[PDB]
Amino acid sequence: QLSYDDINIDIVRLNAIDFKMSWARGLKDILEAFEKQKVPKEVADASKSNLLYQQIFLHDKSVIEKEEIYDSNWLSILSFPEELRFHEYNWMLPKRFDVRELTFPAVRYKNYLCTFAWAYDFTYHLPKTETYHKSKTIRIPTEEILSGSYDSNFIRNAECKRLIVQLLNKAFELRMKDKEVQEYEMSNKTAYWLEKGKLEKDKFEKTMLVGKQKDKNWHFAISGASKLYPFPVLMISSHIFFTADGKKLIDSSSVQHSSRRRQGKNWWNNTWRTKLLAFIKYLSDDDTSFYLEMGSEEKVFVSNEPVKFKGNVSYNI
Amino acid sequence: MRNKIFISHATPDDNDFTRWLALKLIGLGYEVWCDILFLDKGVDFWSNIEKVIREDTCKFLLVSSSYSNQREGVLKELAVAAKVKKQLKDDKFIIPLAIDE
Amino acid sequence: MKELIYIEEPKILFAHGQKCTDARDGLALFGPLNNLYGIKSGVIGTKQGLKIFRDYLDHIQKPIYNSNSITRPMFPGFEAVFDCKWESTGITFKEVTNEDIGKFLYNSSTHKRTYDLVSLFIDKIISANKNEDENVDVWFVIVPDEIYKYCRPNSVLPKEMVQTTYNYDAQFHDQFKARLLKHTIPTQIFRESTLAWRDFKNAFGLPIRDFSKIEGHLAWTISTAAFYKAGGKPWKLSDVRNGVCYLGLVYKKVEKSKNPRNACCAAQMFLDNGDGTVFKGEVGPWYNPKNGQYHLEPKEAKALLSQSLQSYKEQIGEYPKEVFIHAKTRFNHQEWDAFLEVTPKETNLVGVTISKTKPLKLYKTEGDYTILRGNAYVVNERSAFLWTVGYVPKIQTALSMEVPNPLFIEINKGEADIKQVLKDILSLTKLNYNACIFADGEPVTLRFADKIGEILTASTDIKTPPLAFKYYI
Amino acid sequence: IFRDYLDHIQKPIYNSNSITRPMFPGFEAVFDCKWESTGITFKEVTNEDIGKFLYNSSTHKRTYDLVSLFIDKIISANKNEDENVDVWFVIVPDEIYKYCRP
Amino acid sequence: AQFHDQFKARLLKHTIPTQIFRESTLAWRDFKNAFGLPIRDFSKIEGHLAW
DNA sequence: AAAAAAAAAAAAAAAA
RNA sequence: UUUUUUUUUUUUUUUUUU
Repeated sequence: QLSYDDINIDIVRLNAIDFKMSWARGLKDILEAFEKQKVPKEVADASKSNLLYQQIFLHDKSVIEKEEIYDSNWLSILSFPEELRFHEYNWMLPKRFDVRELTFPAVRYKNYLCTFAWAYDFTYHLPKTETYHKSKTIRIPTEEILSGSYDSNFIRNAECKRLIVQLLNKAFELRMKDKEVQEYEMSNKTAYWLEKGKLEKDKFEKTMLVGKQKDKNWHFAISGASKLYPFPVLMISSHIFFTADGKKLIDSSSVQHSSRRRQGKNWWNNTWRTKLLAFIKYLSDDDTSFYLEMGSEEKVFVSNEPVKFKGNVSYNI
Repeated sequence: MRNKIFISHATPDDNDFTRWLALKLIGLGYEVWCDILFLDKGVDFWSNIEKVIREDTCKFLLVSSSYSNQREGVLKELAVAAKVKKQLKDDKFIIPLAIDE
Repeated sequence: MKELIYIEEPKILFAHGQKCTDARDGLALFGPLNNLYGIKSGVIGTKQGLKIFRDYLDHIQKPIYNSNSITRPMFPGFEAVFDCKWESTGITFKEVTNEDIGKFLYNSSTHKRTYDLVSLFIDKIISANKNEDENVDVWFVIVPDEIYKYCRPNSVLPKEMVQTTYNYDAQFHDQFKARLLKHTIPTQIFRESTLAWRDFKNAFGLPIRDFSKIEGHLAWTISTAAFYKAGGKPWKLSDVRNGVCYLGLVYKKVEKSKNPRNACCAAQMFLDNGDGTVFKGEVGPWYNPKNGQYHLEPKEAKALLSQSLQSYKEQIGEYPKEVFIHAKTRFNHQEWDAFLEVTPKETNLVGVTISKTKPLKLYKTEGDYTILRGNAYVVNERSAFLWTVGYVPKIQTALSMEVPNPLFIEINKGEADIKQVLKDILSLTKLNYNACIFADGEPVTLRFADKIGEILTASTDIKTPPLAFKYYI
Repeated sequence: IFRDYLDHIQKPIYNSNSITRPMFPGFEAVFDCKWESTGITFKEVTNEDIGKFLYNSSTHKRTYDLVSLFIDKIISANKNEDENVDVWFVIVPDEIYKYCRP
Repeated sequence: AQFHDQFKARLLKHTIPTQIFRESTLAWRDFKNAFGLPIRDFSKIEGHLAW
């Protein structure tokens, strides 16, 4: 309620330290003037007083505006197939057969085999399919599926995009198998770690991926996950698993969990990001992207560089 | 209502000119306040000046001189005049007077 | 490169109308909102457990130093920060003989042992409440360390010490705080290790619970908890707009009855006539059959919303203008239809879904440092990702330890301004009264509701439960 | 009226004959206790609320209604409010005292 | 049919200390009779009331 | 009897 | 349970297919 207009004359001359909105910034200005004007100060306790002086400036650490680029764990997908093919194998495909053992990913929907591959890629596993007719294909322009335009009685947008993350997930699994790594089965997911000696000195690029800690050998591991809701991307999550002799994983849950706690205690952002990107660069097929094997001629190019973001705020140590 | 014309000046030296101008203006019926003439004794002089400037001073007259440039009193009364100028929204509130060649 | 914008820090109110971002520093200098003249404390436990309590209280009466004061400011004294007295004199103490605590503990059945240990405490506390003249604001019960070893679910008592109810869960804490609801007795649980750790030592010679450096933080988190249980307001929100109640639903299982039955609970937060922010739970637990439904039936949903809205008219008078319902699980249309019918015409209902499951982890280009807290990548008008946990330079480190996992915000139902929602969840992370920390990883509605749900799922005989957080945290 | 009386008894009060009955030297001085009018738990009871139940023919049910109308509020304040009450000072009107007794 | 006994009888399961105050026992100065004097006048007795 | 994408509950260790 | 956080065991449902 006190505007500067109605101040007293002798005080009108004097510059005033403002307390109106904040009572802390005013005391900040008072102390700033006090060391500026060299006001005598008995140091006294020298500990509580120092704590209060530090506390008042909470102010040493504030929002500062500088652009800061960020790296995510999302692998951008660069390309997709032309068509979503539903081949009518029907009796050519035996009912009591597993779709998981097929060379390329393939999910069975009704009487249609759903895959991104063409008709006769699968002769070796299914010899009965040599007499198939390509006019039975229910190929769909996948880009329309990503847009969401295509909806019909044959398949729904929710049920036509849920089959793309499944098939792409088995594509990642088969690709990671092609890289010849051992696996640590999870309760729900699957994560893949690289052997001891498979890499030169167990270190790719400039970053070690397998190292020693006492008698417990830790292995950096990742998992794959494709989801197409915001963007077409491949979610990758870092993981740490252990082996007693470098190859045989420890079956004890508590021991492994405690060990991961021990290493993660001292593994910061530049210790996780660099290892993750180095392992991804190992998984790369070229300098910019990698492909997953889902058919003889069709391939999905997933970029090896994680999706970058941009933030308007940064900080310093 | 504001119907007073305060005269800012240095009271020891510029008193002659201030008194003369005040007497001339009161001869013209313009109400004039001067610390040499219209200031009351035994009162808070700074507060009285503050009330006169904020409430009753219609116009502010500054006698600018080689002394009136750098004295604290003329500076404070000038600053309060500037505040009243801002509040009244009158761009011609302060009319300085230059007397020293 | 995808743009991400940063919500301004949720910034909390203090005494005299003074405002400070940090809660610990705000209490350390400006004090609490309201005046508690003095705290009447009652102690139930053994004599050896009373000495450690008195010593720890004497310790926390004086200022206590933290190793790194910049990371965590020290505790300058309870009488200085809460301008209230809480000393060791005037405490109503209750004896618990070692023979009694050993006779019951060494039992073959965990359910019987936990029920009997809970009874041995609650019965004597009830007798003190009903039979004695002395008034106790908050009751501090001391429990030994062997109980934590052998009074919890899946804890097997060693054969060598086996010397010698099933409708209740095997946890001591939930049973203890649930069976005391009918008598409105606020009680806080202390471990004798949570007390002066220095006595208990491991084989190496260093004590297992190393609290030497971070004693100040424990002092802060016990002092604020005691003040909250004493009847005071530590800090309040100032960015909350009027006419908006929030409510938080978390689904907990129930094992006493066949099928989990999915007890449902809510916590209310909104603005009251004036400026005071009223944060109370909404506990009318609505049991939800089926093993894995996690969706309210229309009748229970309508009831929950009816007592939620009546809780606002009863002390403000008019209907809320825009409700923002938060939850850990997505809403199906059936409960939304139940909601809309009860919801009046002016009230705008919003359902917001929050999840920790989504594996998004932003990695900074160079350096041993992570993302800030408050950064938000927005996907669209309906979905976004906000890092409620992360670096705030005031704490100079993270509230998490690894790279934090941001919350997945999705407006399942209603329209809502997405940025308006993201300016409130970060705010909802500040009102953690059970712990004196900068903020919590997830909104306090879904945390206090989670706690009250984990407590109301322990006792069979709860009827008309109490809706205050004093009896739960 | 309660606030006025609390302020009054905060200050010391004098009786007519100090020999017959001594003065009260103030609550804070007598009991070494702080008890001010600031920070008092208040739960309002509407005059319409105490009028609806009061104007009843039978004393039993009207008394039950008046008793419930206060006990429910007290228990709700105990069970659902952050603020703590050492004592609950229940002010009652005089018309109730006239017409809510046997 | 009395407020006092029932009131502190039903609050027993909650163990809440209470004090029943009549508006007359409080600042009676408002409460007046036809003759104009307070019916319950404790002008000389107010010290005992405080005690 | 799977699938993936979503759920909670409890256990163990180390920090704040 | 003074807290908090990250994990690993399990476990379960829903929508669909034969």
